[PDB]
Amino acid sequence: MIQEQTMLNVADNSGARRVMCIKVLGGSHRRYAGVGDIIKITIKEAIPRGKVKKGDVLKAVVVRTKKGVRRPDGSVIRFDGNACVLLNNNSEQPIGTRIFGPVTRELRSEKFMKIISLAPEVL
Amino acid sequence: RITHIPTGIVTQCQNDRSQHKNKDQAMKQMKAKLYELEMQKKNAEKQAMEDN
Amino acid sequence: MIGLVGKKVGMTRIFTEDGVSIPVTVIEVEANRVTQVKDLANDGYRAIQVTTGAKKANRVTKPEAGHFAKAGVEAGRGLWEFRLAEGEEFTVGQSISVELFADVKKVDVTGTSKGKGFAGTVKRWNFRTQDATHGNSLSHRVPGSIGQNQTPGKVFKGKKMAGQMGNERVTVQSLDVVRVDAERNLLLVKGAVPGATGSDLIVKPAVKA
Amino acid sequence: AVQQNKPTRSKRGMRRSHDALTAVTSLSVDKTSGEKHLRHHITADGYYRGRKVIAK
Amino acid sequence: MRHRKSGRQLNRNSSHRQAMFRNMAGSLVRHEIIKTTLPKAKELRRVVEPLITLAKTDSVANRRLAFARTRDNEIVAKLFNELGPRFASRAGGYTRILKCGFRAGDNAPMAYIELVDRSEKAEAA
Amino acid sequence: SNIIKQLEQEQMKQDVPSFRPGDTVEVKVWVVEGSKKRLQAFEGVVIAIRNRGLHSAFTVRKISNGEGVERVFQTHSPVVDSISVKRRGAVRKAKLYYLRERTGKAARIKERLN
RNA sequence: AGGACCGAACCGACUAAUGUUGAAAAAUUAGCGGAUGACUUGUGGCUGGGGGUGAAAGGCCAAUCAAACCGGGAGAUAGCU
RNA sequence: ACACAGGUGGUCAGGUAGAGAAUACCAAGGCGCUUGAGAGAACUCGGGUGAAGGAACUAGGCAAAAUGGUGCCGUAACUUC
RNA sequence: AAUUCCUUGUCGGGUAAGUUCCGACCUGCACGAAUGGCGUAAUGAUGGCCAGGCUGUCUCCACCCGAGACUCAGUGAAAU
RNA sequence: CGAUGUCGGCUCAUCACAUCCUGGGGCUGAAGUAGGUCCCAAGGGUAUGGCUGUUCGCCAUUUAAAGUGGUACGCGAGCUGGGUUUAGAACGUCGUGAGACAGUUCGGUCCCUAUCUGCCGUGGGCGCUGGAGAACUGAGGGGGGCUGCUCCUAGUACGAGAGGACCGGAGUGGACGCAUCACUGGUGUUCGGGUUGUCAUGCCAAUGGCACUGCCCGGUAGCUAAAUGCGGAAGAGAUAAGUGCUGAAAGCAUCUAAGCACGAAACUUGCCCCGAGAUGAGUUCUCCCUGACCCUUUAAGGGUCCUGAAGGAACGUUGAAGACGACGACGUUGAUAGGCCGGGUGUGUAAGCGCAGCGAUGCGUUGAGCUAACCGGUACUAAUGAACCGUGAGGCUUAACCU
Repeated sequence: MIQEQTMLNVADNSGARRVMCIKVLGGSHRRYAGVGDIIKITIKEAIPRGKVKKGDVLKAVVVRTKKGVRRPDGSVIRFDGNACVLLNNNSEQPIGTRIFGPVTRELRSEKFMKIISLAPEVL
Repeated sequence: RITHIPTGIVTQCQNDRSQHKNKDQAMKQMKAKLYELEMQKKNAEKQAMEDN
Repeated sequence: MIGLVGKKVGMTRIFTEDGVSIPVTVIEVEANRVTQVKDLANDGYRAIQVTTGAKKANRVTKPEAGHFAKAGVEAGRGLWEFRLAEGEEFTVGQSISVELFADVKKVDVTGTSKGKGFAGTVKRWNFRTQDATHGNSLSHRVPGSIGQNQTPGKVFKGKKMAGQMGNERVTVQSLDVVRVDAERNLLLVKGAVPGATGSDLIVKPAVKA
Repeated sequence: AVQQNKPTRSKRGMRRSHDALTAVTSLSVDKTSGEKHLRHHITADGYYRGRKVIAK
Repeated sequence: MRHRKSGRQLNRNSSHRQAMFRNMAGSLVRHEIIKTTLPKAKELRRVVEPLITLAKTDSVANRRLAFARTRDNEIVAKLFNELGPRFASRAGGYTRILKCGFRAGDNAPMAYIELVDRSEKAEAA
Repeated sequence: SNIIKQLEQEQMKQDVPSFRPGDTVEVKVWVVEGSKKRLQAFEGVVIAIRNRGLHSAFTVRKISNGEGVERVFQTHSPVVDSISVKRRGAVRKAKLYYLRERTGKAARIKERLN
């Protein structure tokens, strides 16, 4: 349950380090992103050189949450920190070419098939 | 608050108590400020043509 | 179509083989003895009237007793009409059981919601609270304005206000049947139906899709 | 908040229609002592349904 | 709402409640019969009858466990050496509640709460 | 009721090991890697066991690619294939939620050894 | 050493909530400022109304102050109600 | 004006912890505050806890939360040193 | 600018977005030298702005503990 | 003028239509996609932040859309008090000065226990024509009515290409509502454990009190949302703008005069809820009462005796019912509550004794001990015989059958 003003860590290698959510996309009045949901973000910390600079606005996709995902049998996966992969604003492909940390099957789609390649672990 | 829809230039007045004074005052400043972007097209299409 | 009168035993779940957990209410539908039948001639509309369970002979009254004797049947914990489609026909004394939902895919369960008592506008109507601080003065959960002044100078009928909540007839529509079980007198519907454990439940087939 | 007219003595009575007490309908008599009492209560002289349950 | 909730608050707080029923239990085990308000008596059942049941088995752990819920050694003595024996056969239901009438001072419903076995030579002596 | 008590224990697995909190545990899990159906292991520490007959569950913390993951399992699901205790822990508590703050040398548990 | 620092008593009164026919005609609870000094406090004394006193707010002068209170001129006067 | 949660100068100073006349628990000694009894709705008052998020609240982080001790290490601009 | 009407002046900084803040410019409506000018370490229950921490302030409320509320007994006001 | 308290914000709304989205159409300087404009349409829907006291506005990022108005520019006996509008002080400026400025700047008490109307809920009385107990019908009233994206249809129609559909079907979202507690969680001062200070139980050991539940850690039942089920519909009727068919008046023409067909989230229904005080008080089933006597002003008249039904109320044990009433269960021919037994859950290996260690402590007995509201049993305790209210065949007129 990422919402406006939530700060997330960055799973990819893109340059960014912390980012802040600033909309949850795909609806009027929409409160939360969970896993596999697109959000508009801004970059706060960013490492000295790298694809993206502090203050850049772009999309991301949420890939890990503390609240957790739920699986059809009742099972929950929680993680220990909120996290996201930075995306282009228009194509909505990844910027990063590597991915740190585990991710989930909730991504497994047409759209984010590039990520679930690059992940170390899918749970 | 008058506004020109072609350009984007706006105006105000609110010194007065009467709305009708404020309107015809702010009409004056709106005349002047559209005369002023005849000078900044005129002067920047001299020094376009006069630079080359 | 008719349906049946059962009893919210409680909830549990059914793991499928492919993985999924289905949450189910369990409904005991021990069999519904018909007492009376109604007919366009005498009553002016077509309907049955059924009973279920057991009362104890002493705790029945004489005007009840005679009604049940007329039909043939042992007394039950109440009575319940159902209307009838074109062509459907039941004689008296004719124990309908949960085999009636054999072919059926969805149902429309109906009984009494739990009893919240006197409920305020936040709980009852989802009124959003006011500020907890920044100066608020004895007005944290109260409902704010209720009108205008003077036109119209009165509060409009059906204004949402505080007062009794729950303990009221309630339907839920289009619940998937998961299992029917003739031998144990059960019926397992997906999800959650009104009322407390022990409460009585009118289960019908879905009027909609 | 306060009244704009005196309420009548009519309305004052109408309000108090419901103020009246129901009398105790009838009294159990004990089988032993023959004393009268409240149902489900001991008697003035310590009996209840036969047996003396108080030393008084 | 109090759907399915035991206990009576009795217009006190939890530490006051706790200690009242400690005293009131003790008073009943000493005298075998007390006068008290109806609702207090009804909640004194759920404290006394568990001590009597505890003292059907003597041990040391039980004595100490009783002394943690009474804080009176005269009481645990009398529980273990006079009421464990008396109610050895009896399976629960050691206390009777009889209703008197109404306390003059404040018109409260009163009620005696005696023990069930009462041969009558253990309030004075 | 005895009606529900009987619908539950026609589903309960017979064959679940005893394990208690602190035990390191490998838990194998059917995943649909495609339309194929693989097992996937999940080793870590059992921090919490709910016991409720059929509804019984247990939480398992591991550190996976420099990142803490809990995963609650519903014991009697068919998704859980098997449960298998590597190492037996010796802890006083019923719930090791204090492991969430700790990492590394702090979050070591003593072995039970008996 | 100190119109030094932290901080009880003691002096004060910045914020909030309560109270607003009050527990109280100015308080209570939780925090707050000073706390060896241009500090604080007891007992007694002096200054009196266009007068007093005022690190000055027209502040204070017995719950009253851009002129106290009590009595008198006095049934002031009232083109107003 | 009240058998009023206010005001009122001086004196005495036990134990365990503690720097302490702070604070906690107690002794000597003194009290249970002159309406009670049930219930366990809304709402108000005074408290406790809170998934994910963390000032997005708001005129304003108001209020709440947090910080808090002793000893040792270590400590920037600026400076009237 | 505790001073600037026009004015949210223009430029730079800070924010995803800054009528406030900070640095400048000077076109000072209507600063200015003991009704003092410009500076200033320390001090401030002083005004404005930013950041970390922390949080039911909020997303969006939920549950719990006490005091009233409600019922019974006794006493028994008020504005109008 | 012997007072109608002001901008904005919060809470709660409600109507209009001059429609912002969704729905139906006509023209297009409409190939397609996408637009322009007009007509019909008020069912539902109709952002979050930065700056400012702001309304307004500008900017950022969304959305199907961020509509325009009315309601004392809706709403302070509902909240706030930033702005304005008292007393303090200061700057600029005007004035010789007291002072002043629709100039700016720091600070600055927001009372009311609801009588009547109204609204939300919940009862008592009477009535409905002998009395009682159930189940209904449905006059009327209320709730609900939102929409995105992806896939197929199809890279088909259209187009030189770029690009790229209608119509129809399938799946998965957002927002809103109803239910529920099986799951994930929250709470859980009534369950267990740890631990600081101190006081006590003669002392050791073990317990208890007080310190915000002293501080903490877990947590049963209940309640609950962030949790997970369900919902908006299809269809039918009569229409709007509009499109037509036959067709005269007017030898033709013409959607119209007679006649006929289509036609939208609007209308009436369909779905959910209330509902016979619907005084027009409806229907169906069952149950109960089958006695004398006397008087007056002789009638739906008054009284004495015997009789007291069905059922009701009251009392008690109580409830996933509850402010109180009410509603539901049970009252010995009894599981209504309490206890008790067994299980379950929670905590996490009690006390005691023994062993090891100089000691704190550790091990063994031991997954021990304790365990609330839970599940299943059990008459051990309390739900007393009775008394109380309620009667005795039910008016007249007329018809239709049956004697």
